[PDB]
Formats: sequence, C-alpha cells, structure tokens
Amino acid sequence: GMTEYKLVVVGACGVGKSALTIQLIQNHFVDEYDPTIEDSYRKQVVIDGETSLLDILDTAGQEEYSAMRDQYMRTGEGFLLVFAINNTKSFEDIHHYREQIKRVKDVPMVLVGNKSDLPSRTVDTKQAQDLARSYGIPFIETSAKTRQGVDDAFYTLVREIRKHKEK
Ligand SMILES: *CCC(=O)N1CCN(c2nc(=O)n(-c3c(C)ccnc3C(C)C)c3nc(-c4c(O)cccc4F)c(F)cc23)[C@@H](C)C1
Ligand SMILES: Nc1nc2c(ncn2[C@@H]2O[C@H](COP(=O)(O)OP(=O)(O)O)[C@@H](O)[C@H]2O)c(=O)[nH]1
Ligand SMILES: [Mg+2]
Repeated sequence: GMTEYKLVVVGACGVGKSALTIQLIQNHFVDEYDPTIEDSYRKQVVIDGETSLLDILDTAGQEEYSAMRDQYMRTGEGFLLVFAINNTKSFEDIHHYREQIKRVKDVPMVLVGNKSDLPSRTVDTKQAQDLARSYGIPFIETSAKTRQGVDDAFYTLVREIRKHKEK
C-alpha cells in the first residue's frame, strides 16, 4: 500500500524553501523561483520501502493570517523549519516560526540548515544542534544546490510523523 503525508516548509525569505521543495518534487536545483509563489506540491517517493505520497506546502506570503495557508497548517502533519547557514537573521527567526506553528496547532518538526554548500557560514552547526535539542527535534544539514541532505530532511520528517502516529 501507500501512505500520504501533509507537510509544510517554513522559514525566512530567501532561505531556500522553494529550492528544497523543488529538489524533492523535480530532482534539480531551480535557482530562480518567484519568491511570492505559495503553493502545495505533490510527489510520490519511496521511504524505507513504502510508497509515500508527500503533499508539501511551500510558504511565501507575508501576512499573519492567510485563510487557506492557515487551514493547511492547522492540519499539517509535519513542518520543516528552514534557515540558511550564511544568514544569522534566518536562524534567529526559527524560534518565532516554531511559536507560530504551535499557535496554529506535540507536532513533528525538523530543523533544516540549508545552503550548506556555501563557504560563507555565519551560523555554526553546534548552535543549530543546541536549538534542535531544546525542542527535541532532529537537525538536518542541506544544500538545495547540490541536493545534499534533501531526502534526509523530508524523509526524517516522515519518520518523525510515523513515530508521532504510534503514540
Ligand atoms: C520571500 C518571501 C518568503 O519566503 N516569506 C516566507 C514567509 N513569511 C513570513 N513572514 C513573517 O513575518 N511571518 C510571521 C508573521 C506573519 C507573524 C509573526 N511571526 C512571523 C515569523 C517571524 C515567524 C510568517 N509567519 C508564518 C506563519 C504564520 O503566520 C502562522 C503559522 C505558521 C507560520 F509559519 C508564515 F508561514 C510565513 C511568515 C515572509 C518572510 C515571506
Ligand atoms: N548556494 C545555494 N543557494 C541556494 C540554496 N537554496 C536556495 N538557494 C538560492 O537562494 C535564493 C532563495 O531561494 P528560494 O528557494 O527562492 O528561497 P525561499 O524564499 O525560501 O523560497 C535563490 O537565489 C536560490 O537560488 C542552497 O542550498 N545553496
Ligand atoms: Mg519560495
């Protein structure tokens, strides 16, 4: 059989939410994707031998309340919290994104450090590890450019959802 998963990708503008999503959906790096496009995208994959259909909301709007988005997130099963390792402000926003999610919703999440290909690092892996530990969630390093960690990020989130469902 198969299992469907309703996922949401959040994080500051320009961290690579769309690039990550498109790597999952289409398996290549789309470097120019309209920063204002918010949509859900579906992709069939296989995770630990089970056919898995992922529906992924790639967030992009700036408003505090956006009806369709909020109804999606209210019923979202897991969230990727994405920052960029070269942008300290994106990492500082993570705890605010976590707060907003809890507000709309124990919720499966994965902390994602994207742009790991860039040498101009400003956020240390160890800081990201501290934060993920404080929430009791996984931390995964990614590059949407090279595709490093992309499956790890989404598949780890699915694995976190499986665990949550057992409870
Ligand atoms: C290039 C544009 C882009 O990618 N954006 C990403 C989404 N986005 C955004 N901005 C933002 O300030 N908030 C927000 C709001 C509206 C209120 C309080 N805090 C925040 C941030 C700092 C956490 C966004 N909030 C959400 C969000 C809401 O509103 C509710 C539940 C879960 C959420 F993640 C959101 F989806 C996007 C937010 C801007 C930067 C554009
Ligand atoms: N070098 C590098 N650039 C990236 C990566 N992910 C996204 N980008 C670039 O960062 C910018 C913002 O990406 P985008 O997916 O639009 O971010 P979003 O606003 O979170 O959707 C774009 O110019 C992308 O080409 C990455 O992993 N590495
Ligand atoms: Mg985008």
